Amino acid sequence: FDPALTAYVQGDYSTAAFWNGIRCDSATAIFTIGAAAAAAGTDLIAFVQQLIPRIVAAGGTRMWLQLNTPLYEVSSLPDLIEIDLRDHVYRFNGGERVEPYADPVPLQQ
Amino acid sequence: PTGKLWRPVGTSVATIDSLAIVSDRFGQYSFVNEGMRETFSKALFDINMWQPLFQATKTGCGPIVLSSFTTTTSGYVGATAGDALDNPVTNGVFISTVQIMNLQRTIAARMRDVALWQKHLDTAMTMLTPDISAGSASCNWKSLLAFAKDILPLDNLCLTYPNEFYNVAIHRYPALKPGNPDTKLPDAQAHPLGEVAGAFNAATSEVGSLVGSSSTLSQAISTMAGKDLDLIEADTPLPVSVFTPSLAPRSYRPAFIKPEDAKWIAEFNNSSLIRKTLTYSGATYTVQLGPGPTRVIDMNAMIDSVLTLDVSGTILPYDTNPDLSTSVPAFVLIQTSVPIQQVTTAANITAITVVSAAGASAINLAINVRGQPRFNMLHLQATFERETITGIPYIYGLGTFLIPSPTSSSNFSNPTLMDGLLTVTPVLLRETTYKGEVVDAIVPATVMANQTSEEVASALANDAIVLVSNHLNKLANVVGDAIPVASRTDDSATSAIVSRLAVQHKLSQVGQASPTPPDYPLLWRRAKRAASMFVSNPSLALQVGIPVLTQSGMLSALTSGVGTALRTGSLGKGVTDASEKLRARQSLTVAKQAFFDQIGSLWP
Amino acid sequence: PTGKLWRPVGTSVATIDSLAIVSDRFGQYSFVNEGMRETFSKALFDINMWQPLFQATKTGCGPIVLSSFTTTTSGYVGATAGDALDNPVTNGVFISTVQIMNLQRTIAARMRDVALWQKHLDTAMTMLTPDISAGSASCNWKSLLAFAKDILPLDNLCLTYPNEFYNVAIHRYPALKPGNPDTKLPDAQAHPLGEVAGAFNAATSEVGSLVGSSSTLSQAISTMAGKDLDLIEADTPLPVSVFTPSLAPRSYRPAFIKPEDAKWIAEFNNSSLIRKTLTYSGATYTVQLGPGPTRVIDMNAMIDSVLTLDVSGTILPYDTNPDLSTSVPAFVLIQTSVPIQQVTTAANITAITVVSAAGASAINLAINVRGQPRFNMLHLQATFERETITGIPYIYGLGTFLIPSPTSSSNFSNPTLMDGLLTVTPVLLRETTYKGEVVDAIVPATVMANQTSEEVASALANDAIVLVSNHLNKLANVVGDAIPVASRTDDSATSAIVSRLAVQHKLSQVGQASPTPPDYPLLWRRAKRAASMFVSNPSLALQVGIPVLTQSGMLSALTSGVGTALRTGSLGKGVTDASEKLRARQSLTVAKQAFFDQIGSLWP
Amino acid sequence: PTGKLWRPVGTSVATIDSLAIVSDRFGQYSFVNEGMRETFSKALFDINMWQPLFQATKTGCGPIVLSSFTTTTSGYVGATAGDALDNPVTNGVFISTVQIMNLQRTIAARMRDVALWQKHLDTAMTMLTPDISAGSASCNWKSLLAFAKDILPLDNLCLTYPNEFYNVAIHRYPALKPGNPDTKLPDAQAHPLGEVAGAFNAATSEVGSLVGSSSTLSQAISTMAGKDLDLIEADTPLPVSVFTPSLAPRSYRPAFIKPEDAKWIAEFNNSSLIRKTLTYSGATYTVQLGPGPTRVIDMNAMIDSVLTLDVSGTILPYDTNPDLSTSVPAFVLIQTSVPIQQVTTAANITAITVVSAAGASAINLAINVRGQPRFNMLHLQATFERETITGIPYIYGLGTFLIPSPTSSSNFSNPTLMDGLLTVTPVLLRETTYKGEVVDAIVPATVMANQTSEEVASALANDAIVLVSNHLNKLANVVGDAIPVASRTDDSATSAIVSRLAVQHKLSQVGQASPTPPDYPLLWRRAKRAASMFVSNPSLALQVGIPVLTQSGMLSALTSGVGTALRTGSLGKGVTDASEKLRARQSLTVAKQAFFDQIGSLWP
Amino acid sequence: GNVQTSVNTYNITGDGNSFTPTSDMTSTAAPAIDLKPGVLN
Amino acid sequence: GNVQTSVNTYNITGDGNSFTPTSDMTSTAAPAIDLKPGVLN
Ligand SMILES: *C(=O)CCCCCCCCCCCCC
Ligand SMILES: *C(=O)CCCCCCCCCCCCC
Repeated sequence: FDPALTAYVQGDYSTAAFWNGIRCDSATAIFTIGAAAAAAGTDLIAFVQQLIPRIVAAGGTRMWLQLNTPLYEVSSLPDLIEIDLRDHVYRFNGGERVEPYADPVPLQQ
Repeated sequence: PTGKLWRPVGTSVATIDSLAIVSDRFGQYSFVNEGMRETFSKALFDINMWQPLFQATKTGCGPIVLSSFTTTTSGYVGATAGDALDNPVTNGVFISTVQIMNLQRTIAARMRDVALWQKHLDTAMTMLTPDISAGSASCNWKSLLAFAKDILPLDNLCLTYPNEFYNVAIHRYPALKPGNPDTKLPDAQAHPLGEVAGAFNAATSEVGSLVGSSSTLSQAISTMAGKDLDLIEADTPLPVSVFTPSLAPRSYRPAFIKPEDAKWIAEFNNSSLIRKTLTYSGATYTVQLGPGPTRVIDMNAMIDSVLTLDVSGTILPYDTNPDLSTSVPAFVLIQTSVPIQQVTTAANITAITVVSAAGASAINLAINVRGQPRFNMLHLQATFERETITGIPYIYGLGTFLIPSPTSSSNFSNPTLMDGLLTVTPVLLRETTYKGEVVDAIVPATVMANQTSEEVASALANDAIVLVSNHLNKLANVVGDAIPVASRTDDSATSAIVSRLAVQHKLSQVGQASPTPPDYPLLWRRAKRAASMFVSNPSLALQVGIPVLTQSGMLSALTSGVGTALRTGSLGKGVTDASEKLRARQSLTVAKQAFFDQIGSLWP
Repeated sequence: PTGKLWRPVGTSVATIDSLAIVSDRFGQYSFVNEGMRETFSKALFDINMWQPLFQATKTGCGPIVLSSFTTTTSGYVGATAGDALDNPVTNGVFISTVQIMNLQRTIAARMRDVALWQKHLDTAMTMLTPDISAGSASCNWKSLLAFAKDILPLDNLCLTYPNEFYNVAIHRYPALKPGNPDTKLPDAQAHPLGEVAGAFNAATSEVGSLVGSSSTLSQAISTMAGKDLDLIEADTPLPVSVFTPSLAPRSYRPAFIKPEDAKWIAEFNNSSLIRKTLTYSGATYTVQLGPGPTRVIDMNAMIDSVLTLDVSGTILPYDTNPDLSTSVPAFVLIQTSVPIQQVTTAANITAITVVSAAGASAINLAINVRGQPRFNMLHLQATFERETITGIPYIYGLGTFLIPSPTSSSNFSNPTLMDGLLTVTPVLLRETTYKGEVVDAIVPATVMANQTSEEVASALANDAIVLVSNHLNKLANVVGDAIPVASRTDDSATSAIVSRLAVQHKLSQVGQASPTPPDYPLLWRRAKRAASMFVSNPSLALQVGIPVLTQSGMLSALTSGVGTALRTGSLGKGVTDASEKLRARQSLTVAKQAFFDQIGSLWP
Repeated sequence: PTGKLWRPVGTSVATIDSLAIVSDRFGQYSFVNEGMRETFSKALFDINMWQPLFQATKTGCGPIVLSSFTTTTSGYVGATAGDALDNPVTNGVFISTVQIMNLQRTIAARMRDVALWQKHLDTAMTMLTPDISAGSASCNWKSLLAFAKDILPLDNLCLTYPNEFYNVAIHRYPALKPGNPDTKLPDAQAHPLGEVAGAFNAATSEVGSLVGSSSTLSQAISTMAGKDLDLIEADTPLPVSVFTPSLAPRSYRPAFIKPEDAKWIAEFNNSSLIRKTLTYSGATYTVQLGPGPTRVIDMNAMIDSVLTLDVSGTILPYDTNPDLSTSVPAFVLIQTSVPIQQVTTAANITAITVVSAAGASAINLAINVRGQPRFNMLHLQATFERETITGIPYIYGLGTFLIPSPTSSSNFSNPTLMDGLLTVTPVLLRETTYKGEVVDAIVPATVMANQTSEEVASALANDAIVLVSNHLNKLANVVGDAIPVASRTDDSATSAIVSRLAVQHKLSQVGQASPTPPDYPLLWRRAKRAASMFVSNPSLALQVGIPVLTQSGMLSALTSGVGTALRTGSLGKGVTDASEKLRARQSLTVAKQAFFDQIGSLWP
Repeated sequence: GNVQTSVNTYNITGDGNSFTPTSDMTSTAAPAIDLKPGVLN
Repeated sequence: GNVQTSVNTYNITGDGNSFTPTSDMTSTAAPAIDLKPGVLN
């Protein structure tokens, strides 16, 4: 791929280091943002709390993040996603992967 | 073959004597070997390019074919009958002397012609940076033109011939792609006459730039072999010449330099004062050698130089001790009987010569700068000469005061004007100085870790130390330049050293419990800062007490590494950090594209 | 083709695997491509020239034909079986290893032989400047000879073989034209073996000198691609390595540098004094932090260097406050609890380490230089290391005094020895420093017009500023050198800038009455001094408040102009002022003709 | 031939118009002249070498034959229809544009690939200096290997492919000789792909190193023609441009420089004080022009620069005369009616402009450094401009104090802050300055032996003197470098001068008893130190009163000698002291053999 | 920019021209021609 | 140093190899390839 048009950076964005010298006017964290909160074993709200500000500094005008919050209802799917309420977390295929979530209102504000 | 062509003057049989430079009415035909045609073709090629501007302006005279200055003679072509006999060339292409004259004055006359136009084309071309180094970036032609229609000052030549310069231009800037006549659209590819050269200069994103990284290497290789960086810590007599010491006149501030910190400067450390006298220009003055030790430039161990002691801006307290005023400051030699540092009183000082006094007492040389009267910048100055001090075991140069009448006021003054910035300039390179002696050869390795912190900064202009510093300094710029001694890349330099530390720390572990298996991650890192500390401040490697750097191995080691390291760089050495370097170039082209965007709007 | 020659070891069919380096009893035949014969011929050619001196002195052994070291083998010649398969060469000319040895040691042995004679021929040749650069000028031969018959010292070799050296000479100096045997008159033309080369070096009056102007360009082109002048104001992280910082140890004078003028140096601005204590070598001393603010080197933001604070020639008033004498001056670190600039009294200062004291009190380090006792030049010196200060939020390096007993006398003294010339030397290039922080990459564009007048001169040896200054400095010598930024020629440099000023001043006029149509004669001239002010003092482009130069466009602009500008100079760039330059050369030849006229009379 | 290939678009008959660049779907075929194939072959050759590492790591794609990017077209090949008509080439080898693209990006992509590995091979290779320069020296292979098995850090690539790197290596280091398979013993000779190049770099004992001595010459030749060292003492107007003055901002210390020692600085030598007033920012201050002469920078004869007077570390006695404190120090222009040096009292001073004051009085700018309060390093600074002083016959720049209330205390103070280190930086190169006037051309010969000791060190940044010093300085490094002006070899340089002294001393003997036949042994030696004193301190040749060096002949003479001297060095110039140089290299190889001996034992 | 017509194969104000730098072809004529003594012969 | 066998004509740990510098052949490859405008063409 033409270097000018496509660039590739290794290492996670969850770690503060990675953000040195990476400026893009728009970021998209779809399919990852949920796994990072789980990988970094951190709270979902607290996670994006440190990511959003990095994208601002990274020089970003737009953002798209596939966050997993029950905005419509706290109701879950029997086989697709279980919503453990004791601890804000999901269970895509109950176990196959577990990723913390936020609430529509708290995460919104 | 090469050289002038010869032919059998004795006919037929061509032996090593029946030859003779085939000269004649045109001069002597000298052979034009394959490569030498590359030049004259490359030179003429760069002129033919300007064809459209030669016709436009009725100068020139048609395209210059190199085949108009040569011929097709045949004979034996060498440098001398003997060796020319082994180069029988048939119908070779030779250029006669009188021709070697025109191809010369033509390329010269035409070169002026174009050099001029070529200058106008430029103030207009570069006047819109037609060169980016990452990705592309256009700028709608209409605007561009209608824009330069402005900027370009009324005396260019790109306004008198637009598409007479444009046609010359298209062949030099693969940025301007002319619109094809029968499809009225660009071409994607740009075909400038410098097709290849221009392709091989683009900053290729894989590795910086071949033309760059290539030279930065051959450049370093030049130095490495040239100055003689190799052999930098050689342990054996070396003629000062081997150090090409030039443009080397260092300046100080004595009367401060401790005697042990630099052999070429002894001091009169005596109890009381040593007032002496001397009839200078009739008037009798008294040299003082006041209260303090009064450090004086020793004369032996002083390579016949040009000592020029400047005394300016320095205090001149004629305000208090009136004794000081009236005394003409002057650099004076002092021959003592008993060796200095053993010279107690006046009767000890053989004689005193005023090698250079300052006309007018100390009250005209002054200048008030807020109470504390300073010294109007003036330079006293001897011209010491090795032998003018022959035999004379003890003699010292002293830039003192010459008081016309010593008094009680000047009983704690001590008129040494040495606090001034003295500037010795070795006037006879062949002879160097070391540890106080004058020599003709140094022993490099000896001067390493043998000076002290300041037994270096106090070195005497063109003395071993200053020479074994001017040398490391070259080798320091070869590594600093070519080798990457400034990144975590454990380069060839910091690598040559690591192997020494190992082999060293490894045998120091031999015999006894060997409880410590060599480290390596710690050794690599220790030698990295060692090679790094060197590139940093080349000097250090002379000071006693510097970690790693001052062990006999290193340096002798380093250089010979850095040596082979340059002789293999490849071409794509620029691959180092060629990532951020690339990303920075795209950064610029994005900002330059931003410029073209305005040129594109403002001037629609 | 190139490389060693290979041949089908498996016979007949060559499959790219069958081929093997055809080695043998002579070593391996390596192919001698066309150009590589140019060198060995050009080398041997320069030796054959000395034929008349080899016979005269019975050394040598006949003319060296390059056709004596080669052969006429044939096979496939490449660098590896795979690629050698695509270079079937028949009866090519290869030189076997053992031969590549002689052609080497022969050219070496002979090279010595001639290098010697060639040196004698010279002290005699140049001993009458056989080279003028405008018009001609003779010197009746009789005189000339009868003259050198004198001057030449009795140990030359031009007196033992006159016309054995003369014959060698005639081929190197187209000045000496031998008188033809059968017409007993000169030749007008001069035929020296270097026929062409010597023709193309003459200072052609149309344009300075092709050999000069050509190189001064390729030279600049080297740098432009090399160091990485391109990308000089790139706006994005760049490894310090990309700046090849070497031989970089800058020195100062703190205790003067304002804290805000350079982050790496904070001060104890507190009301009263802060006398602390510390047992150093048994004896208890008191660090003072006297009356004034006492600016101290901060430790954080201090790239593990080699701090060497020199204290010499600086005042040492032990005369008044006797308190000062007896105290050994010493560089000492000071860890404070509360951040400095908030550290009020002694209980605040955690601890104080004497990182390097000076043996012997302040009354042996002195030296009277007219009342005001100075400091005998001595260098205290720590070796600060990034991590030896890990965690420790506050710590400062201070070159103070360590008084053995504080008194009323030292109540307004303030013993900071920082007034001395401190010299920090970054000992670990990889890490730079900016605005007070230690980093591994700079952002060039950030450091432009971001420092103040003195936020530059106060930079810390190998810090962004000092790096973004060492860089501009190269680019400053490429323009200064190649481009004509020093004449009314509105060059490519001052031209790149003019286009920015226009595009800039043009949009600032857009929207609103546009009552001012851009100037241009005024813009050209404003940008001319802008590009000129840059070449002049490269640094300025870092200081906030510099006209033009400090706008983001320029520089990023300039360089990329100067860039393409060098890649087109032509060859006859020397046409610039090649008029007065010419007229000056004729001026010299007229004066040199005047010399030959005396050689011609005195020695008739 | 050269350039793109053309073909008769009109068919058959090819005239100077029936041609046309044969472009097409591939771009334009540009001819690949003999030498240009040497490069692309030499580039590909260096890549093929790494064949064994490309397969090992599945990258690459087979060996790159240059015959895959070219073609065998035929037509006329020139730079323009006109001249291309004289180069009918049949079945020449051209490379199409789109191909000139791959051979480019391939050599670039592959270049990265190898540049990386090639870096690992190195940290391991140079990590045991495989290069000596005198005699041989082995190191039993087992040990060597078993040793690097250690040192080499776990992230190299020489541990993952030992004999996949080894095979690449064997071709770059003629040190590693692989053991032949069918006799299981070395080879004596070493056959690395760089067979010839590596043979011609060895430090040949006859003469240092051909690759070195060769370049150190061509290097000097470049400069000699480039800067324009030739014509160094030309007696006739020369545009400042001809001196390529760049990066040239010199700093001083006025209020010390005598007015006659440097025209650009006059002084108010008047009896009493000249207290004037001026409303600056409302508040009324009094400029002093105190007790002493107060030397001020004159404005005329001041090339529109960037004057930046720094006032730091310099005394500030607000302690005594309280009058001084409260006054904001500030650089101020002073227009006087009657010419200075004739300006007696206040009514004489036309006006006074505060071109740049320092906010905050003299009691915040201070900082106590042992009693004597100094000046916190700060830079006041004007931007003088040629014409802002049009008409105005008398005007002077003065960095004074601006006292808010003159008193009896400041009656002997004289607040000139000029004792500070002022740094003028010419901001407009085109215009120089000489003897007090601003010009556009110098007359070199005029500036020789025309300045005094300090009429040189007091020169004004970018003034004839400083230009006729920057010039000699280049010529000083060409001799210092190439020519051996630092040994008893009566070199070409000291030889050109000797011939002048003779011709000179010889006619001064003509007429009168001629009782003294010229010396010569004494003349050779006198001119040797003359040429030597020059290389030493190039400057001197400007100062009135320097033996030999300052007579009109020399220099004009010297250079033109040194000139031809470089254009003949031969190649084996290194034969100079190539004896001790050799003996020193053997000295190193003996010590390095000593190293291999331990590598050989410790790691058995 | 006034129309010319044949003097040179391209008009400047000609139809569909196009200023457009490409990091790929860095514009360059022939400045570094080697002429030094040893290298020119 | 583990035995390979054919990938490359020489084994590293192979029989009778020999590190042994000779002042005669200064190791390396090809760094100074000329590419500057005038000189490359
Ligand atoms: C007619 O001449 C109008 C002006 C348009 C071109 C004049 C010169 C400016 C553009 C240069 C084109 C050739 C290379 C810069
Ligand atoms: C097996 O790989 C054991 C290690 C022996 C060689 C590893 C690399 C060190 C020697 C390098 C040989 C090739 C050129 C240095």
